Amino acid sequence: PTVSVFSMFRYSNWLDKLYMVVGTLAAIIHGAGLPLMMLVFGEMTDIFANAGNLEDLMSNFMNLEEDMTRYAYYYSGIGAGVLVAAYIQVSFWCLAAGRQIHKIRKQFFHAIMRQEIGWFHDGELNTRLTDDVSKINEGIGDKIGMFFQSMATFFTGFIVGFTRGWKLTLVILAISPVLGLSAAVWAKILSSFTDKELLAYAKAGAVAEEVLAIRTVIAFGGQKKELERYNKNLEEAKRIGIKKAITANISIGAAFLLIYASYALAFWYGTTLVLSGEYSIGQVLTVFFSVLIGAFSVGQASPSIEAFANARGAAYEIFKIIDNKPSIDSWRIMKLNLTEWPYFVVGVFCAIINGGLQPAFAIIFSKIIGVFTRIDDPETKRQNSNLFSLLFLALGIISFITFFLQGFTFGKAGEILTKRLRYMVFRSMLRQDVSWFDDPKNTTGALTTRLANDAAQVKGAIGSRLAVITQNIANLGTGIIISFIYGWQLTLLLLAIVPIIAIAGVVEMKMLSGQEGSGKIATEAIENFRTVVSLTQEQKFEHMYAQSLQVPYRNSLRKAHIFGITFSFTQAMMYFSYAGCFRFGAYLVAHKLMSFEDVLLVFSAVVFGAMAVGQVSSFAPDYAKAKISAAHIIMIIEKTPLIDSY
Amino acid sequence: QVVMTQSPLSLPVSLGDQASISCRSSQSLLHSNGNTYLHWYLQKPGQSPKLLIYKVSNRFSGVPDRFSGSGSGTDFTLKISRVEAEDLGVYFCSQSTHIPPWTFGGGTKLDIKRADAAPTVSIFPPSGLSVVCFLNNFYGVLNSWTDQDSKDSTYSSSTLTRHNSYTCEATHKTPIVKSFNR
Amino acid sequence: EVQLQESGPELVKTGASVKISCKASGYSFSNYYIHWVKQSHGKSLEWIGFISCYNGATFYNQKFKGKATFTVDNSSSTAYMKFNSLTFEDSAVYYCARLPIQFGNFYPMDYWGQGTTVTVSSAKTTAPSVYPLAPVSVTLGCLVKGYFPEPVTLTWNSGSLSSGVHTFPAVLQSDLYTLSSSVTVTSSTWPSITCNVAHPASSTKVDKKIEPR
Ligand SMILES: COc1cc2c(cc1OC)CN(CCc1ccc(NC(=O)c3cccc4c(=O)c5cccc(OC)c5[nH]c34)cc1)CC2
Ligand SMILES: COc1cc2c(cc1OC)CN(CCc1ccc(NC(=O)c3cccc4c(=O)c5cccc(OC)c5[nH]c34)cc1)CC2
Ligand SMILES: COc1cc2c(cc1OC)CN(CCc1ccc(NC(=O)c3cccc4c(=O)c5cccc(OC)c5[nH]c34)cc1)CC2
Ligand SMILES: CC(C)CCC[C@@H](C)[C@H]1CC[C@H]2[C@@H]3CC=C4C[C@@H](O)CC[C@]4(C)[C@H]3CC[C@]12C
Ligand SMILES: CC(C)CCC[C@@H](C)[C@H]1CC[C@H]2[C@@H]3CC=C4C[C@@H](O)CC[C@]4(C)[C@H]3CC[C@]12C
Ligand SMILES: CC(C)CCC[C@@H](C)[C@H]1CC[C@H]2[C@@H]3CC=C4C[C@@H](O)CC[C@]4(C)[C@H]3CC[C@]12C
Ligand SMILES: CC(C)CCC[C@@H](C)[C@H]1CC[C@H]2[C@@H]3CC=C4C[C@@H](O)CC[C@]4(C)[C@H]3CC[C@]12C
Ligand SMILES: CC(C)CCC[C@@H](C)[C@H]1CC[C@H]2[C@@H]3CC=C4C[C@@H](O)CC[C@]4(C)[C@H]3CC[C@]12C
Ligand SMILES: CC(C)CCC[C@@H](C)[C@H]1CC[C@H]2[C@@H]3CC=C4C[C@@H](O)CC[C@]4(C)[C@H]3CC[C@]12C
Ligand SMILES: CC(C)CCC[C@@H](C)[C@H]1CC[C@H]2[C@@H]3CC=C4C[C@@H](O)CC[C@]4(C)[C@H]3CC[C@]12C
Ligand SMILES: CC(C)CCC[C@@H](C)[C@H]1CC[C@H]2[C@@H]3CC=C4C[C@@H](O)CC[C@]4(C)[C@H]3CC[C@]12C
Ligand SMILES: CC(C)CCC[C@@H](C)[C@H]1CC[C@H]2[C@@H]3CC=C4C[C@@H](O)CC[C@]4(C)[C@H]3CC[C@]12C
Ligand SMILES: CC(C)CCC[C@@H](C)[C@H]1CC[C@H]2[C@@H]3CC=C4C[C@@H](O)CC[C@]4(C)[C@H]3CC[C@]12C
Ligand SMILES: CC(C)CCC[C@@H](C)[C@H]1CC[C@H]2[C@@H]3CC=C4C[C@@H](O)CC[C@]4(C)[C@H]3CC[C@]12C
Ligand SMILES: CC(C)CCC[C@@H](C)[C@H]1CC[C@H]2[C@@H]3CC=C4C[C@@H](O)CC[C@]4(C)[C@H]3CC[C@]12C
Repeated sequence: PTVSVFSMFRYSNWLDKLYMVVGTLAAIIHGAGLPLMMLVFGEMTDIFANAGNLEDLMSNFMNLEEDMTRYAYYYSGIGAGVLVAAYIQVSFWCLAAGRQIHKIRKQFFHAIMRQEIGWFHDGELNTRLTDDVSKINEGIGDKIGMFFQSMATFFTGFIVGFTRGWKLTLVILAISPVLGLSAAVWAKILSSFTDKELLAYAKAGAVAEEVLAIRTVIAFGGQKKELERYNKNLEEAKRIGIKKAITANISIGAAFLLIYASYALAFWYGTTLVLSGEYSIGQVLTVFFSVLIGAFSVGQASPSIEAFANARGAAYEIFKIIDNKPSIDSWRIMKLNLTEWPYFVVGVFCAIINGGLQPAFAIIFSKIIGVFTRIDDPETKRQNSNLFSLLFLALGIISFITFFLQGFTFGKAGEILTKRLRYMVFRSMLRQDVSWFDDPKNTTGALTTRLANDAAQVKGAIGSRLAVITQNIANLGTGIIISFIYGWQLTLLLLAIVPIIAIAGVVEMKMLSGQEGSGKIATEAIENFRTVVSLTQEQKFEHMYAQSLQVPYRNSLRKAHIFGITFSFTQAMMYFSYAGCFRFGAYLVAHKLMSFEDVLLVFSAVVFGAMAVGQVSSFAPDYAKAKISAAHIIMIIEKTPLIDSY
Repeated sequence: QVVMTQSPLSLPVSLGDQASISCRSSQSLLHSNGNTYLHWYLQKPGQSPKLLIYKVSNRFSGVPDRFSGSGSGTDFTLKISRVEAEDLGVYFCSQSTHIPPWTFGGGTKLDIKRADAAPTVSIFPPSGLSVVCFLNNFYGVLNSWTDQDSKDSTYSSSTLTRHNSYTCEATHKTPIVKSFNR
Repeated sequence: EVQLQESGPELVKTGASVKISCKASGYSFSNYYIHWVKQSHGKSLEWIGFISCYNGATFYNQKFKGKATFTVDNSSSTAYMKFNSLTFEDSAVYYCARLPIQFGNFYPMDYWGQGTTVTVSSAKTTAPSVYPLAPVSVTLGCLVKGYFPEPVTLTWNSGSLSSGVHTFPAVLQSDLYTLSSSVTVTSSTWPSITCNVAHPASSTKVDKKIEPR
């Protein structure tokens, strides 16, 4: 039961329609920016490789800087265009969604107060008002821009690949389906991770809220019975969580292995074509990166369709309600997990190995490209390219294994800790007294949210923090050390933008993820609707609601522009990094202080190392909130009652 | 600046037989990477030189197993097992180890071996002074030489442009002298 | 099917300039150097230099630096070699070869051009002088002297006497070419024949009958 496609934008005026049109135009322009950048990257790589080959030939760089000024200009132009287009897209789609959602909220409350007493259906109506409109917002908001941007990226990358090298383009097309499928599964797992963590506990949460809602339990003395009833559903939730920690991690590890195996295959075939003289290494780079990023994006834009369908489903009931025409017309924390040190040891080892996978990839990639920036025997070049393709495949296998192992070990330790903490907290609460239960800071809702959230958040201050820190160290620290060994001037230059690249990764992950007052008036009106319709305060309550929506409306309209500008700037910084790094690299290669191999190594190990650091740190939970919840859990566990009933 | 010396400037061969062309370099052609970059090309009159062998012994794609390459250091050899009619030409070697100056061999033309012969030397007084000498069919001076004829595979003139005694010595490797008075 | 097609033979004047071409087909043009080689008559091949078909970077042999210029047109995928202030010692056959950029000097010159003949001479067009030659089997022959330029299509009896003929190649004799021809016929046919020389460049046709001395 969904509304029509062109019926969900019924509350969009001419300004919202213009916003949506210009937003999808800017989204297409923004999506068509990465394949163009890969084209420019391939041309620049060809320049560097030809200069290096000629220098190695005439042994016994005079135009390199002049040629690289032009490509720095191209990089900067694409970066400024991406800045403008991404800002326009994000801001315009956010504005259109916000205005339509404001109108929908107002109309929905107006119609809710307009219903009849026989109509007034439950709780249910309140949850509808606070959740279905958020569903519509998520569906008609930035996700449409995401879908159009990724469609543009896919089509532009494949067009660039087919116009640059159709043989390699077809070879990577043959694996594009599994790449898009893995990207879609990855995005779905990331989008439905917290909802499944709630679904796993939804069974035990009912037993908790029923027992805590408690004097009967204390009187009849069934504390042990209710404790075992809770512990059974806790076992079930722990089993479901362990199954998820297995499945999600093995799927994402398979995705990583597929990415690296695509690297291996595509580079093996591309080196074959280059050694045969048909392709150049820059052409291979352009084709490979364009087609691969397009195939990944076309699968990355799969949750947008699900969000749109959920928006249609959620808007169906709201539109039916608002179209109803009634008859009448009115150390201390880590010790908690100390028994899981066998899991933590394996987790830390696998996190070290997983973090070290990015510098290893930088080394292998730089070496396989530097094979073609120098002259050598054909057989030697072929053997080196084969060895580096096999090394790419080994990187993929190690990535799969260690990613799955780290994820599973840390998730199992977290599930064990969560079950244990929930059990001890429920036991200590059942051991407490009615004098403790009467304390209005110990409300039933507060206790249930302590059991549901705080116990599940303590693991964020131990396993999650440890894994994130270990991975980010083993990645970026080793990358920076190797970059200082190989090219210290380029490393010193790129260290100035390392924080901005990490912040760009964080902001982009938050952007893909999608991360009071008016609710009070609404719930009071819905609860006391009999008295409201008796005193005929429908219009006055509508007025109070509309005035309580004003500050959130203005905050949303401002946050639209703020997040648009910050996202656009963080995106354009990734484009400007190319220009800066490779201009300085052209200088250093022309002045014989470094080679293009080392330039590529420093680039891949520093810029993309920081990007991966940001992408990983986007998954780290709030450490302060985790420690506060751990303190809460610990005090409730160690609380001893006065009138002991145990 | 390696000077490549091809040992036989001309090599008379016969159909269905083995031919060997030698190449000597003034310097060791072995590279630091353990490879020797000596290549053998065949050049036919009016056509592009065709690559036969590269890196001493490796046969180029399409070259029949008739051609083989051997040797090392400063001594290399190209061998043709059964000289066919499509093998007559100029075989020249080329080194690629020591560059910038790519250097090539002098070349080796494959003549067709037949029985020995003697020229039919004749003279002609002028008919401007110019005495000509026609030395046909053999196996101010100006000389010309015809190529190996396709029928009998034999070579065939001199021109000089006073004294009455005007002779012409034909000191062939098999002398003959013809005289004439005005 | 890799092909390097070169321009036709060109006869130029001394001190002038001329540009020969090498058009590539059947492969990726921008992935190779085009090397130029010079072959004089009775001499081994000599490397002039190379050009990069990707950007146009040149390298010249120190002997030819200044008197030769390499250029490339990537649109038509052709290479050009231009001379400057030509001289007699420049008359030779010039070949173009391709070399993979990835393996410089670690890989042979796999494909060559068919060659461009460049004849440098300051002399102008001249009329061939035909001179019979008879003795004092019978051997006869008419010699062509002092003609320019190539060629002259000498023939015996307008083709009806094609057996026993030996037309030696023309040789330069002080800026003018000289050619000879021989014919050996049984003692019964002579003095009981006529040689025809045709110089198309000067549009001359001379028929001469051999007479006994
Ligand atoms: C919203 O979903 C999830 C949320 C959380 C977790 C897993 C989820 O989904 C599976 C793990 N928790 C426990 C802490 C924790 C341990 C280890 C990691 N290290 C990883 O490498 C990782 C692990 C899971 C997923 C991903 C990615 O998707 C991912 C995407 C792009 C790039 C990446 O790195 C370069 C990525 N790296 C990871 C992260 C975090 C925290 C919260
Ligand atoms: C070594 O070479 C390479 C290596 C790699 C790549 C390319 C390479 O070479 C070109 C590409 N990387 C690519 C990583 C990679 C994968 C997938 C994504 N999607 C999302 O985050 C995502 C998409 C859609 C919807 C959502 C959500 O609703 C959502 C909701 C909550 C939380 C989330 O998350 C924290 C969410 N997230 C998403 C991003 C990044 C992998 C490594
Ligand atoms: C202007 O540049 C960029 C702009 C943007 C992104 C990436 C850019 O740069 C490639 C990410 N987009 C979002 C989709 C997206 C996500 C992640 C990726 N992961 C990788 O590509 C990647 C991952 C890990 C290691 C490496 C390397 O060691 C590496 C070395 C050399 C060259 C590379 O790539 C040309 C490399 N790549 C990577 C790509 C695409 C938003 C904007
Ligand atoms: C890069 C280029 C193409 C972007 C062009 C965007 C243009 C068409 C947009 C951007 C912001 C828009 C304005 C935003 C707000 C208002 C106020 C409203 O009461 C009248 C329309 C008006 C004044 C809009 C007119 C159109 C507008 C100026
Ligand atoms: C919203 C807009 C940007 C979408 C249109 C994308 C345009 C700008 C893209 C898509 C395909 C691209 C072309 C793909 C391949 C080539 C061949 C290359 O040798 C020169 C650039 C050129 C000719 C590209 C120019 C830019 C291009 C035409
Ligand atoms: C968002 C975009 C459109 C902003 C403007 C970017 C412009 C300046 C960029 C984008 C793509 C670029 C082209 C990409 C590739 C090539 C091929 C190369 O052999 C010559 C330069 C050329 C032709 C570039 C010229 C500059 C270019 C057109
Ligand atoms: C249907 C699934 C299994 C494959 C889909 C992609 C197919 C159609 C693609 C992928 C790889 C492609 C091949 C890649 C390379 C070559 C060599 C070329 O000289 C002729 C075409 C040929 C032989 C291609 C034919 C089409 C091809 C087989
Ligand atoms: C099963 C799915 C996921 C992947 C399928 C990949 C297939 C289509 C790939 C993997 C290996 C590829 C082959 C690798 C090498 C060559 C040799 C080349 O001269 C022609 C193309 C050819 C023959 C490729 C054709 C396409 C190929 C068979
Ligand atoms: C892209 C996904 C779907 C499949 C990738 C796996 C296949 C196609 C790839 C991955 C690694 C590749 C191998 C890497 C190295 C070598 C050694 C070389 O001496 C021969 C080819 C060979 C043996 C490659 C064959 C193709 C290969 C096995
Ligand atoms: C895990 C953290 C702490 C350290 C990571 C170190 C990694 C990046 C280093 C350590 C040793 C390195 C290897 C050492 C030697 C070789 C052989 C060479 O022909 C290809 C690269 C390769 C295979 C290196 C790849 C990168 C490598 C594996
Ligand atoms: C060359 C050597 C010295 C480089 C060392 C880099 C170190 C200091 C960097 C690399 C990765 C970084 C971490 C990355 C992510 C996070 C999570 C965030 O919520 C708090 C900071 C924290 C924990 C960072 C602390 C500093 C850190 C550990
Ligand atoms: C993280 C940052 C702040 C660390 C400090 C270094 C920063 C400021 C960068 C910015 C500009 C850089 C300089 C730019 C150019 C040169 C000239 C070169 O021949 C040696 C390195 C040197 C001298 C660089 C040293 C590092 C440098 C000073
Ligand atoms: C010079 C060396 C140490 C590198 C510089 C340190 C960089 C990589 C560190 C220092 C502070 C770090 C940030 C600290 C806090 C956060 C907030 C978190 O929600 C996402 C990660 C993010 C945004 C971190 C990204 C990485 C970061 C910027
Ligand atoms: C203010 C926001 C939008 C951008 C901030 C960074 C800007 C100012 C930086 C990032 C990278 C920089 C470019 C890096 C390299 C070069 C090449 C040089 O030969 C001329 C300047 C030029 C082209 C720089 C211009 C300024 C630039 C574009
Ligand atoms: C501000 C940083 C973080 C990002 C942008 C860096 C830009 C502005 C830097 C990076 C490399 C730099 C170039 C490195 C070397 C030279 C050669 C010198 O003879 C003139 C300046 C010039 C041409 C620099 C200009 C500025 C430059 C392009």
